[PDB]
Amino acid sequence: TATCAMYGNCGKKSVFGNELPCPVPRSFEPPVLSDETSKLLVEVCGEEWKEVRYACCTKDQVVALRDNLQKAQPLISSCPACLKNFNNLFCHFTCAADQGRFVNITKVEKSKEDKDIVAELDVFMNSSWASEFYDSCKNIKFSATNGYAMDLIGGGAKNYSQFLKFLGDAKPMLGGSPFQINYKYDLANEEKEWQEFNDEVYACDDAQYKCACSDCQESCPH
Ligand SMILES: *[C@@H]1O[C@H](CO)[C@@H](O[C@@H]2O[C@H](CO)[C@@H](O[C@@H]3O[C@H](CO[C@H]4O[C@H](CO[C@H]5O[C@H](CO)[C@@H](O)[C@H](O)[C@@H]5O)[C@@H](O)[C@H](O[C@H]5O[C@H](CO)[C@@H](O)[C@H](O)[C@@H]5O)[C@@H]4O)[C@@H](O)[C@H](O[C@H]4O[C@H](CO)[C@@H](O)[C@H](O)[C@@H]4O[C@H]4O[C@H](CO)[C@@H](O)[C@H](O)[C@@H]4O[C@H]4O[C@H](CO)[C@@H](O)[C@H](O)[C@@H]4O)[C@@H]3O)[C@H](O)[C@H]2NC(C)=O)[C@H](O)[C@H]1NC(C)=O
Ligand SMILES: *[C@@H]1O[C@H](CO)[C@@H](O[C@@H]2O[C@H](CO)[C@@H](O[C@@H]3O[C@H](CO[C@H]4O[C@H](CO[C@H]5O[C@H](CO)[C@@H](O)[C@H](O)[C@@H]5O)[C@@H](O)[C@H](O[C@H]5O[C@H](CO)[C@@H](O)[C@H](O)[C@@H]5O[C@H]5O[C@H](CO)[C@@H](O)[C@H](O)[C@@H]5O)[C@@H]4O)[C@@H](O)[C@H](O)[C@@H]3O)[C@H](O)[C@H]2NC(C)=O)[C@H](O)[C@H]1NC(C)=O
Ligand SMILES: *[C@@H]1O[C@H](CO)[C@@H](O[C@@H]2O[C@H](CO)[C@@H](O[C@@H]3O[C@H](CO[C@H]4O[C@H](CO)[C@@H](O)[C@H](O)[C@@H]4O)[C@@H](O)[C@H](O)[C@@H]3O)[C@H](O)[C@H]2NC(C)=O)[C@H](O)[C@H]1NC(C)=O
Ligand SMILES: CC(C)CCC[C@@H](C)[C@H]1CC[C@H]2[C@@H]3CC=C4C[C@@H](O)CC[C@]4(C)[C@H]3CC[C@]12C
Ligand SMILES: [Zn+2]
Ligand SMILES: [Zn+2]
Ligand SMILES: [Zn+2]
Ligand SMILES: [Zn+2]
Repeated sequence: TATCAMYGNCGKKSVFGNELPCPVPRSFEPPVLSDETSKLLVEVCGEEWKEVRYACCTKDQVVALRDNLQKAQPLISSCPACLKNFNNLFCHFTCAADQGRFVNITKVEKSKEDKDIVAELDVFMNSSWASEFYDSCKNIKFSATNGYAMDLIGGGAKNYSQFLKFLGDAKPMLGGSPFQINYKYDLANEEKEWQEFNDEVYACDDAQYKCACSDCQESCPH
């Protein structure tokens, strides 16, 4: 059914860190989602996951995904198109049934439980999707303190590659990624066993997820 790059967690790498995911082979098929995990996955990732029965994530992985998304949510919550694109990226990265085809584990280490945990991985990204994703978040204004939201979730990223690099770089102490995540844009077309991440993307002037003119340039009148 589903092909995963990782499933579950195999312990922590430090006494104060958090547990890290277990690399699984390509022939591994995850079990059916529990009722508890399925209901929680819908609350965190939206109604798109109601009919999903096989996912590449456990309940603990969804809870870790929820805790980290809720820390960055208030920074981009004013722009629904960015929030929708933002959550959609990390939800497929964690739970999509085709995770094993766009996530390539490249480096592992041993945990305190003496098991292999992810240390560094590659995510094959579709340039057009990452470009439109950055275009929907680059102009969000943090209210009151008159700043840019991209200065926090992106560290002041000037293009989409610097945006995903800020999101993927290992920042465990700063509430970021517990391990190194590299976004690759040069996946060869000859590689048929791999594929690039590509989903529906929403611009900040989209009708269903329109953002204010203060946060979206294309939503402003002329
Ligand atoms: C979004 O915006 C960002 C920001 O602008 C863009 O990111 C930049 O993208 C460009 C273009 O892709 C990259 O340029 C290449 O740089 C490498 C070396 O990178 C070093 O220098 C960068 C400059 O540093 C400045 O800032 C840093 C802080 O970042 C600061 O510390 C420093 O003081 C300075 O002020 C560094 O940023 C870079 O950091 C590394 O680590 C980063 C963190 O992980 C990483 O993100 C970076 O990507 C980088 O890896 C690093 O210190 C150059 O080698 C390369 O030039 C080669 O390629 C071109 C094109 O073919 C060619 O013209 C050159 O000749 C050169 O090719 C020679 O060198 C190759 C490497 O040795 C070798 O393989 C070749 O064979 C060739 O060697 C032959 O010729 C030479 C003579 O040229 C000869 O001596 C040899 O013997 C041999 O015969 C590029 O210039 C930037 O690195 C990158 N920066 C960052 C921060 O990402 C991004 O592209 C934008 N994206 C979009 C979608 O728009
Ligand atoms: C998804 O992620 C995967 C990683 O999890 C990616 O897999 C990696 O893919 C790359 C290419 O895309 C592979 O690189 C090739 O590796 C070949 C094997 O290298 C071995 O032999 C080299 C030459 O030796 C020849 O002769 C001897 C004796 O007859 C034979 O036994 C050999 O088979 C070969 O015919 C040798 O140079 C190499 O040693 C190190 O140096 C190379 C080049 O710099 C590096 O590839 C690497 O650093 C090698 O280190 C390896 O061994 C050391 C200890 O020796 C360990 O750290 C570790 O085990 C490391 O693997 C090595 O002995 C080579 O012939 C080719 O020229 C390419 O270099 C990677 O091997 C492969 N990693 C794997 C399978 O684990 C995958 O690409 C990625 N997918 C996508 C789509 O991105
Ligand atoms: C990265 O993301 C890109 C953006 O989503 C992907 O680009 C898409 O790629 C698909 C497949 O190649 C394209 O769909 C094709 O469109 C052409 C266009 O033909 C037009 O004219 C014919 C003739 O009448 C008509 O029948 C078509 O409907 C079109 O009107 C078609 O010929 C194909 O049959 C097919 O429908 C998308 O158009 C394209 N979207 C873009 C560029 O925005 C890209 O594939 C992704 N790459 C990777 C590696 O994942
Ligand atoms: C720099 C700060 C703002 C980070 C912004 C992006 C946040 C929301 C992203 C970046 C990398 C992401 C993590 C990458 C990998 C995993 C492992 C998985 O098993 C559970 C989700 C979890 C733990 C993700 C949670 C969300 C996360 C932390
Ligand atoms: Zn149905
Ligand atoms: Zn989706
Ligand atoms: Zn591409
Ligand atoms: Zn690296």
